[PDB]
Amino acid sequence: ALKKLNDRQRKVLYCIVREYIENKKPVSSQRVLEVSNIEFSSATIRNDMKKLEYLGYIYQPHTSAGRIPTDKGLRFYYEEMLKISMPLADPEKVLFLAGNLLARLTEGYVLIERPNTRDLKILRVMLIPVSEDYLIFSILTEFGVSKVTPIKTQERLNWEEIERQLNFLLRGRTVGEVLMGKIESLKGSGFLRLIESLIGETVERYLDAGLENLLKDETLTLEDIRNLLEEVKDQKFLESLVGEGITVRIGREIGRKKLEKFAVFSGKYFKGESPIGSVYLFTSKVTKYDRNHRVFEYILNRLSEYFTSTS
Amino acid sequence: ALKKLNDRQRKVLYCIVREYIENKKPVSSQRVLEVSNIEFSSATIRNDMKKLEYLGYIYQPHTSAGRIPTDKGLRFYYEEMLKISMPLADPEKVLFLAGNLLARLTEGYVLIERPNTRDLKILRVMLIPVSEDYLIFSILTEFGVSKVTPIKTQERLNWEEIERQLNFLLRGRTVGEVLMGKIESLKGSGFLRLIESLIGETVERYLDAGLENLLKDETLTLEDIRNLLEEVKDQKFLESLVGEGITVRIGREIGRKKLEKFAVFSGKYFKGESPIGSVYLFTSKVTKYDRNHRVFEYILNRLSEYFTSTS
Amino acid sequence: KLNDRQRKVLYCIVREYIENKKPVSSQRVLEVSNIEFSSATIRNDMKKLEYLGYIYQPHTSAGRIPTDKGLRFYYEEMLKISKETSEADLAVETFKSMPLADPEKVLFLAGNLLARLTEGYVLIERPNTRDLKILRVMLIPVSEDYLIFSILTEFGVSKVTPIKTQERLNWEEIERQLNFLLRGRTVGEVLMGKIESLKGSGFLRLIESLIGETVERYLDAGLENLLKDETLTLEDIRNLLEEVKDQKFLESLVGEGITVRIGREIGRKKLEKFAVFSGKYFKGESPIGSVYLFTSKVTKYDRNHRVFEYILNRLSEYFTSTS
Repeated sequence: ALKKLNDRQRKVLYCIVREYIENKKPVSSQRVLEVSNIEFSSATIRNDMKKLEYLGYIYQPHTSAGRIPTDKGLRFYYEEMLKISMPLADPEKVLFLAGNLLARLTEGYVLIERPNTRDLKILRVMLIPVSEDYLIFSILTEFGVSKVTPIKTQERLNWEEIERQLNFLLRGRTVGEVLMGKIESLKGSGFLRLIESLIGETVERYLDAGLENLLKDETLTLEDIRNLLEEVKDQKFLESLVGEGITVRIGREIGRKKLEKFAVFSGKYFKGESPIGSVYLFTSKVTKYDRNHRVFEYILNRLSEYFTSTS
Repeated sequence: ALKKLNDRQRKVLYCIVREYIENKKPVSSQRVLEVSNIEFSSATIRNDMKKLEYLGYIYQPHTSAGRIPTDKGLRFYYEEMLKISMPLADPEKVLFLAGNLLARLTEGYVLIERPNTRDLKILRVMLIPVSEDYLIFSILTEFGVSKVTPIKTQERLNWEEIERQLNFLLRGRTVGEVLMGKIESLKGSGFLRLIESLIGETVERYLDAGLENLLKDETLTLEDIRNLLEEVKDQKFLESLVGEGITVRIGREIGRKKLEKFAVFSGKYFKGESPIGSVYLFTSKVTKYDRNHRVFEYILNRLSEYFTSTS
Repeated sequence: KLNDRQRKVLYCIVREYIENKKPVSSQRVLEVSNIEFSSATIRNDMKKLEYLGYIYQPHTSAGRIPTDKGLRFYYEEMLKISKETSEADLAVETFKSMPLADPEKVLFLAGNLLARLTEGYVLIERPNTRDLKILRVMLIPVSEDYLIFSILTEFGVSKVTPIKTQERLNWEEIERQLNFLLRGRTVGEVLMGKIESLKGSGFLRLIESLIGETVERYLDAGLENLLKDETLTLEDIRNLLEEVKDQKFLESLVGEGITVRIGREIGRKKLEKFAVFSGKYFKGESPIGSVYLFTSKVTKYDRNHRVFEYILNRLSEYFTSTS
C-alpha cells in the first residue's frame, strides 16, 4: 500500500495525522499548506489527498471539507515516528507508582499485572513492636518486603513467640498456599491467625490507574469506556494482545468492534529473562503515539530494573 | 438374700413389687393372691411377708394392712427382671430428639450431656447465600454440621471472601474458646460479633427434657422435685453416678438423702470406643424398671450409632 | 396539604421509579401496592401531586416521574420509618478497622466499602497536614538489605515504607538525627519546605520525599459505579469530576450532622442529576475531615443513608480511639 506514494504524499499524510492528533478536527487541504513546509500549491495537495483517500489512509466522515486519518493512516504515522527515533523495597508500591506515572503522563488507562503469588516463597515473617501500642508486620519475599501492615495492639502478647511460630509455619511455604487454605496447623493461636488472614487476603490480578483520563478525552463516549471496562475482564483477550516486545494495536487492529476507538500499548516486565507480568496502556487512538511509546518504554525498563535487582 | 428366701417367697416379693409399681398402694397378702397364680393360703403369704419384712425387703407404711417394697426390695426386683430375658447431620438435633423420646416413653426427666465444647474443634465455617435475601451460616465439627442459622442480607457482598476470613480466624479453634471470650478478633466488627453470638450461644452443658413428667406422677413431692433440680447442678455428683455400662441407682443407693424418692438410669454414648457424654434418666423409684431399662439401652445404642458414623 | 392516601401514592411512585426507572402510571401503583382505592382515584391524586410539584409528566406518557421535591419527600418519609425499626445491615457490619494502625488504610477501606455498597462515588477528606505533629520517626533495620521507615502521628503509624540498603550506615544515629529535626514539627511544615536541614545528605533527602510524598487532599473511590449507572451521562460525570476540585463548594455542601442534597439542593445546575450525602468524622468533638457520597438522585436513599451513617460512625470511632 505504502509503496504507491511518492515522498510528497507521505509528508502530506504525516502532516494530516500530526495535525489531527494536536487539534482534534478534520484537516483541510488549506490547513496542511498553512502549517507545512510543502513547496507546492493547494491544488496538488488536493490531488494528493484524493489518492490518500483512495488508498484508505484518510477519509471524510460527514460534510466536512477536511479529512481524518483511518486506522491505516494512524499506523503509518506510528511506524514513521519510530524510524526517526526511589530505592523502594515494596514491590506493590513500585507497581503503584509506575502505574500512576504511566497513566498521568499519557492521559491513558493502565493495567499492570501483579507478580503471580502461587510460587512466591515466604522467606521470612517479621513482627516488630515499635511501642506498647503498635507493631509492624511484613513478609520477606524474593521481590522485597510485602504486605507491610502497622497493627494496633491492645494487649501485650508474646510477640517473639508469635513471630517464631509464624516463621515455623510459613517460612518456605508460598503466599499462594495461604490463599487456598492449605496451611492447616490447627493448634490454637489468635494473633498468628489474624496475620495469616492478611497474607491470605485476595489481591486482584491487575492494578489499574487513570480511568479518569479516559473521561476527559473528547474522542471517547460513555459507550466506549463501558465497553473497555467489560472487555478488560476477558483475561484471554488481554493475553492475546501481548506480542513479541513492546506492541501497539490501533483501532480495528485490536480485533474487537466494541474497542474500535482505542489504541493499546502492551508489553511485559522482567526479572532477568523471565516474564513476571504484563502491562497495558489504553488510550483513545487519537493520541500522541510518540510520547506514549517513550513513556511506556521508560516505565517497563524501570519495572524491569527494579525486579531484576531483587536477585 | 440368696439362700435365705425359698422359691415361693421370691415370687411373693416379685409380685408385691410388680403390683406396687402398677397401682402405687400398699399390697396385702390377699392382693398378692388375686394378681398372681400362687397356690397357697393368704395366711401363708402373710407369713412370707413377715419374713420379707424382717429381712428388709418390704415395710409397713403407717398402720395399713398392706406393705411396700424398700429400696432393697426394688433392687431385688430389678435384678430378677433382668434375668427374665433418618440421616440428620446436626448432632444437637439428634440429641434433642433422643432426649425427648427417652423422656416421653419412660415418663421421666432426662439429662443428655452435650459433647464437651472445650475439645470441639471447628473444622470449617460456611456462609452460603441461598438468595439475594438470605444466607445460611454454619460450622462443621467432627460430629457434623451445627449452629445452622439463616441470616437476613440487604446489599450483596462477596461472601466467599468473608467466608475465607472466617476460616482463617476460626478453623482449628474450639467452640469452647468462642464461649469463653478468648477470640478477641471476633470483637473487631459487628459482623464478627454476630458470628461470636451464634457459635457462642448461651448453652447448658446438659440438654434437659421431661420435667413436666415429674409433676405428672403422684409419688413425688414439690420438695422432691426442687431438691432434684438443685442437686443436678452439682457436676461432680452426676459424674459419680455413671458406673461401668448401663446402671441404675434406686433410692438410698444414689447416696444423697434429698433424692431418696428417685431412681436414676445412667450410661454413656460413644463414638467408636471413645465416650462422648453421659445420659441420665431420673424417675420416681416407683416406676416400670423393665420398660425404662429397655428404652434407655435402645436410645444409648442409637446415640452411639449416630456418633460413631460421624468418623 | 396531602391526604394520607396521597402521601402513600407519592411514596409508591418514587419507590417504583427508583427500582425500575420508568414513568409510573396509576395502574402501576395499584399493582405494586395494597392501596384499596379505584384507578380513577389514583389518577386524581396524581393530578394533585403534579399540581403541587411533586411529580411531572415526561412527554405523552400516562406515567409520572418524581421531581426533586418528590425525591425529598420520599427521603424524609424513609428517614422517619428508619427510626421505628433497627438497622441489621450485614454487609456494612463487616467493616472493621480491626487492629489496623495506619489511618490511610482505614480511610481506604471505608471509602471503598461505602462506594461498593451504594454504587456511588466517594470522597474522603484526609486529616489536614497543617497541624499533624510528627510524634516520632522510626528507622528499623530488618536485615542487611532492608530498612523500614515510618512516622508516628496522633492518628497512628503513617508513611510506612520499606527501603533498600546495599551499604550499611549507622541507623540508630540517623534515627536520632531524624527525631531531633522532625519531632514536634508537623507534616505540613515538611511539605512546605521549612525544614531546610533535610537536604544536607542523600538519605535525608529520601526521607523528605517520603514524608512529603504527593498525597491528594481527598481519597476517592467508586468512579466506576457512576459509569455503570444508566441514569447518568458522560457530561454529568465530567461535570462532577470538575466541581469536586472546588473545595469551597464542597465545604458549602456540608451541614450539621449527616444530610443529603438532592438535585437543585446541591447549588450548581451542572450537578442536577446527582444526590450527595455529606458528613464529618471526628476525633472526639474535633472534626478531622468531611466525607461525600455522590450518586445518581435515582438511588436507594434508605440504603445509602444507613451505609453512610454506619461508616462515618466507624471512622469517628477509629480516629477517636486513636486518642
